[PDB]
Amino acid sequence: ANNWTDILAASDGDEWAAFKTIEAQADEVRAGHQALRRAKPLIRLWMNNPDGSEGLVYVGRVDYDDTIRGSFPFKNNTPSQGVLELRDDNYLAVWLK
Amino acid sequence: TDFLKIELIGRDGSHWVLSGPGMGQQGVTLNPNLQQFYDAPVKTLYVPGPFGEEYAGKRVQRREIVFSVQAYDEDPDTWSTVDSLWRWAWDYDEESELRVSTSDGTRFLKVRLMEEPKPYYEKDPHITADNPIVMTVTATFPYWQDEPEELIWTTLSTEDMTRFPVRNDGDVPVWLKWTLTAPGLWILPDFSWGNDMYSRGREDLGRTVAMPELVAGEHVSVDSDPRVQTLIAVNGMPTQNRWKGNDLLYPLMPGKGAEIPVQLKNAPEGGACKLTRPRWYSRPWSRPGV
Amino acid sequence: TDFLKIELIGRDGSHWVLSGPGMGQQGVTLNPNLQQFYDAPVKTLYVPGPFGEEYAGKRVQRREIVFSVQAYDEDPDTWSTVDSLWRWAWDYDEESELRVSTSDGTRFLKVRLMEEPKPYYEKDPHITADNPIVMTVTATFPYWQDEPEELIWTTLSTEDMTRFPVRNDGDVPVWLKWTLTAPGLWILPDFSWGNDMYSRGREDLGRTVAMPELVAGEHVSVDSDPRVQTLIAVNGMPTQNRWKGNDLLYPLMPGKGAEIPVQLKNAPEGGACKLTRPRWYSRPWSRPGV
Amino acid sequence: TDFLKIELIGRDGSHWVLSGPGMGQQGVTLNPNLQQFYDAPVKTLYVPGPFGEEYAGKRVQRREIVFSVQAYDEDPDTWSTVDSLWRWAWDYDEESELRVSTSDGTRFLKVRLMEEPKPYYEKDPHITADNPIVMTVTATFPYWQDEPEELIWTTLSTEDMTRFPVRNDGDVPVWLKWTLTAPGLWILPDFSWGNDMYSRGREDLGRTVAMPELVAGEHVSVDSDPRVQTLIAVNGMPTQNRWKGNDLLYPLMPGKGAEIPVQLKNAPEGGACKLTRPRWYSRPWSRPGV
Amino acid sequence: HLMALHDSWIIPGLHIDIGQRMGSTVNSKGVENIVWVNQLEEMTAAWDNSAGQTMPLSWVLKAGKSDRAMSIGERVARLAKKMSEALNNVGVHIVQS
Amino acid sequence: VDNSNATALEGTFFSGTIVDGFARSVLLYGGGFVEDTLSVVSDDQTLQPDEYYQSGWLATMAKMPWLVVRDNEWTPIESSDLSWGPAKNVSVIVGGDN
Amino acid sequence: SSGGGPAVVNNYGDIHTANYDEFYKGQQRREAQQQAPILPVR
Amino acid sequence: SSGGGPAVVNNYGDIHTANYDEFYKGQQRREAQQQAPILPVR
Amino acid sequence: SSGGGPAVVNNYGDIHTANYDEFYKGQQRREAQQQAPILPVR
Amino acid sequence: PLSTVVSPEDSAVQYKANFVGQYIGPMWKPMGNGWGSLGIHTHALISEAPSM
Amino acid sequence: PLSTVVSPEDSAVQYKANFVGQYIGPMWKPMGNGWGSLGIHTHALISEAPSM
Repeated sequence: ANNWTDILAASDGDEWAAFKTIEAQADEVRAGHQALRRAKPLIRLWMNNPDGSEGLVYVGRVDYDDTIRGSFPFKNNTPSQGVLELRDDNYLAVWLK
Repeated sequence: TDFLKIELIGRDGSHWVLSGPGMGQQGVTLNPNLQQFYDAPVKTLYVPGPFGEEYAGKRVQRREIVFSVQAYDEDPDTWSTVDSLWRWAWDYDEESELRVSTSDGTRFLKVRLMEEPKPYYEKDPHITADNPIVMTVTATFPYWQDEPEELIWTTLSTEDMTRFPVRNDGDVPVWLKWTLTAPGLWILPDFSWGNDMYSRGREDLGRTVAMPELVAGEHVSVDSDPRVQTLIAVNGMPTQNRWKGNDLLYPLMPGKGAEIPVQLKNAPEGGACKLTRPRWYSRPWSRPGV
Repeated sequence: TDFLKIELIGRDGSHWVLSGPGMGQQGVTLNPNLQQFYDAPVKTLYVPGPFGEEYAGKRVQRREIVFSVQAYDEDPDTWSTVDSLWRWAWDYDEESELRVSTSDGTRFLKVRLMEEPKPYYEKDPHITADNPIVMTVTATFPYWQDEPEELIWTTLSTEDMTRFPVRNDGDVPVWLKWTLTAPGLWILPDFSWGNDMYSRGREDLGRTVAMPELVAGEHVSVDSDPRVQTLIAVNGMPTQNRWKGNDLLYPLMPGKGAEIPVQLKNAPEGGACKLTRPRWYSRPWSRPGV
Repeated sequence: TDFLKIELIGRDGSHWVLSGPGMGQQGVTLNPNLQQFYDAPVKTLYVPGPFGEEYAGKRVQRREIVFSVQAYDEDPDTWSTVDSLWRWAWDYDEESELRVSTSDGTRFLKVRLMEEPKPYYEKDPHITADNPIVMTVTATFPYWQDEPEELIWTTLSTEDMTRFPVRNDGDVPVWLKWTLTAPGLWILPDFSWGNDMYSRGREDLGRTVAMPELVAGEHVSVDSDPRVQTLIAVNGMPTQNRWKGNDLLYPLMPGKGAEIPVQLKNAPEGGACKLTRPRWYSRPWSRPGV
Repeated sequence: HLMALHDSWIIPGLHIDIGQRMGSTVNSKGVENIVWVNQLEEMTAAWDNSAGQTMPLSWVLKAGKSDRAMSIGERVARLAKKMSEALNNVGVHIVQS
Repeated sequence: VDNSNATALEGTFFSGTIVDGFARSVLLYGGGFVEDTLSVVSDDQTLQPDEYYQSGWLATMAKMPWLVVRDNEWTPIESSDLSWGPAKNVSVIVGGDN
Repeated sequence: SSGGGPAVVNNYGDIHTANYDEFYKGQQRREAQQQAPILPVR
Repeated sequence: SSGGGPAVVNNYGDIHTANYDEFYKGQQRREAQQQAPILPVR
Repeated sequence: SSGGGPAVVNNYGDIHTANYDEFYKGQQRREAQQQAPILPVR
Repeated sequence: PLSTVVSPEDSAVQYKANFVGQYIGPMWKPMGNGWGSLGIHTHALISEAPSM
Repeated sequence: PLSTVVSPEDSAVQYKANFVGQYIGPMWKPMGNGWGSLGIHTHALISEAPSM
């Protein structure tokens, strides 16, 4: 809770400096939001345990750049189909084949 | 000529004078025939109508500027250094500034590499040490702009009011920004300026909107432009979530200005307000419009 | 010119000097007007926005270099020998090296025949014994490369730690490769270097990833590049299967570097770690940038 | 020139010297600018990848050779005879041979009329008796061929083994052909030669496959090329039908050669084997490859 | 209402989730002021890395639902599912003879 | 007609490889005969059909499948769609009124 | 240079090289994604 | 003038500028007009 | 001559003259052939 | 080139197997009995390494 | 166009040095005695880190 008086004192009584401080804070919050929005997805394939026990076992990860195309819908109370296209030289594509 | 000066300030802070007084001192000059450089591209929309087509609106398009530079030096090694520096001045992810200075002032356009540059002639460039680089840059924000007008009003009273003089001297509407300290409840103007985009031109002539009551430490930035979220608090609190669907809807129309009123209430400390009015233009130079 | 030297090492290891000092000694010279040879082709993505279109990212494209060579000799028989050797220096399935040497060092591109070459003039080539071949080669990896830097750290202790000095002098990010001996528990750095591609640029500044415990004989190659699987055991064991939804996500961003820490534990006979760092550039020559 | 000879042998067996020593003796010469004649057209495949497009493979394409000939004679009646003979030397359904002879030997390409020829000038051809015919021919098999290398091994023993020296001196893989007498159980080599097309290059280094036990009179031809069914019996019996879904998988890759072993068992009479190695090349002339 | 969030500050899943009410406007004369408030029903994240057409990861929202504006294929599929379920129910409620 | 020959005593080919040919399997029925698995014939000694020793024969006998269509860089065919999907539901309920 | 040639043909959109079969298959795939999970198993 | 240029391209029909998206949407709209009234309300 | 003109436009495929109506009708006819015999008579 | 480079076929090879990890690995192709006919036995009753 | 030019809000900064390398480095500017007046002493007699 940095009050206006506290910010002005930190800026040594310069209103323009204090407002530039506040603007920099707002800009960093906006930049964090933009990075969160533009973050790449994490696509991971898991399998059942070969011995027949519980717990999914990590197969691997598909890179977003290594995908060809993808489409994942979230629907309200309705099943949806996700589609992922890979090159056949991809290691997870080879594993699936 | 001495009536126009063109500079590039690269992503790395380098300064190049491509045209005007002192052009080519850094080794790079500007070749003729630069396109989509002066007027902001706009496409107009038309619906079918009884007499042909009816006007439906306008949309401003991003700038796709194709221009050539000429990098030169007496010796090929220094030419190579100059060419490398020019290449380092540009990027795809981050934008570099392109400043045009005339008797109307200095206006800048932020441009980034749209695609890979096309350098050199058909032979190797060390033969000549004087080679052209074709650059296809793009301006996502297509308006030439100047430094915005900033005003500050601080107070110690619990309840107070002020008037900010505002005036759009450009040819395109601009979107205002506010910086509001906390705690306090602010009433901010959203005057229509007679604009009829929502069919509320003179209905919203004196529209004022109440920001949500800011708690201690929740200094907010209120940006009316559509590129960015309106309310952002510096402490990360979701101020807009408490702002029940309200928004700033109107930009400052060209040729319009007034003393817009700002009200502060319920501020035990007494807060501060800052208003930022952008100076957007559709042309690198233009006489002021009244 | 003596400021630039272009060489080719064929699929069969033949060495040709196409331009620069010693060009044409093997009979083949380089004709002017070669395209997509200098700058890496990059296309930038744009998505609709309030003021036109907003920048959405960049995608680097594979190089499609169309150039021409001239095979010459005084007698048609030796010309035919030279032309046959030049054709043998190329292939579709396997790639050949194209080196450029300047005052900035030597950088090479791996290229392959995109389509069939277009040789000779309209008449039979034995008349002139001096004929051009139009080559359309492609670089699947579009970045010019220098020899990658390799660092070796061998330890006899059960638990040990080292600091690998790493630095990206190029203009593009690079992906590190690790060769780890077994047995032992390895912890490798996955520093973000400020890269915010997963919205964790500051959270992952000092990020370290622990590989699964390796049994005897399970030496691993840990390649961070998206083209290759991260973990490969030399004996075919599914090492990635015991690694619990974890990966190396971050390349070495340009202009960044430090002493990245590599830790080894639970190693009864010590262990060896090799770090391979590629040196990737978007141009055949460029002055160092920082 | 005397370094290059071009011949046509028509569907009717007529012999024409288009170029080289003795060209035009039959009245028809070859005009310049003949296309898709030297290098076999190949298209390369690419799949999207993190760094652009990754190599996905190559496919050879059929040749579309468009070339002009000039039919000439002093008197129009004899010119008409020459033109009629040239037209009779071609067909759509059946192919005619096109032989190129150089210091590297004689290599032939089988071409057929892709479409109707375009004869004569704008005026009637009897004015000049010297007219050009534009021929658009096609090569379904795009490689240039030499006469195949054939070896024979005969044995009177019930069980025996032999080794055939084989070596691909060309630049394209060739598919072996076998002719095996009956009765007898043959085991034929299908060596990979390090070809990783099935990801078994090192596993199939010494691969051998057993033909089904042949009954009396069932001499077989085993052609590994994909245009043809592998096993064909002389007496019309379904040998490949008996052979349980096996196949010959690998061609003799360029630059590879060995003494491939052939095994014969359960042959009371003693049998014979013939190996035919084709000699395919991608250019009409080329120095031998090693 | 169908929206495509190209570079909007809205973060699907974070700012708004499936089933959660949101308002939307359309720049059409007579309904500029009106806000249509619907609970979010669909949001699809799609991308394409192909060289020909390259679409970065983008979100498309569908707020509210309508059987009328549903496509004919989707209507036929939903009707077929309901008909099959009802047929199973009737067949299992059949009284034997 | 029975062209697959899957339920026959000698079985048929349910899988194979391009380097070893086809593999002979026979159906083995579990408890209640509802479920059938595949058990491979390790020592396959099925005789060839008499039709395979007759001149002019081309057909495929059910007991001895022979035709493998191979796709590679020099394939004579054009493959368009090879799609595999796993089984879905472990258990089935069938009933109503008895 | 760009304005008035293939660089504006790209702005025109699918006037030159553009195939019908691939577009139809893509539309069919999108419809199949939309409708497949809601189709019954019977 | 007209014969042998864009004026005969117009006679050719949808060889130059013509997109697939609105054509597919119009076909879907026509089919929806045909089939929507007869589809049951269930 | 052929390489670089209409003869390579033919290799490009459906870039020049080709109309969408016949393609849509042909696809509809293929689907009708596939699905008509199995549609019930009710 | 033949003098300069060494061919894969002109290369002596040596192979190892220990079965200490109780896994056959992909280098042992079963013969006659097909897949699943090979196994690793621990022999923990005696103080001996696993066998194949 | 600017109402006022204010000094940028420079944040807290950090620096470190250990003198493990060979020479001094450009991060240290010699003074008084001019360039080349600085050096690194190993102090291996006491088995200690090098000093400036």
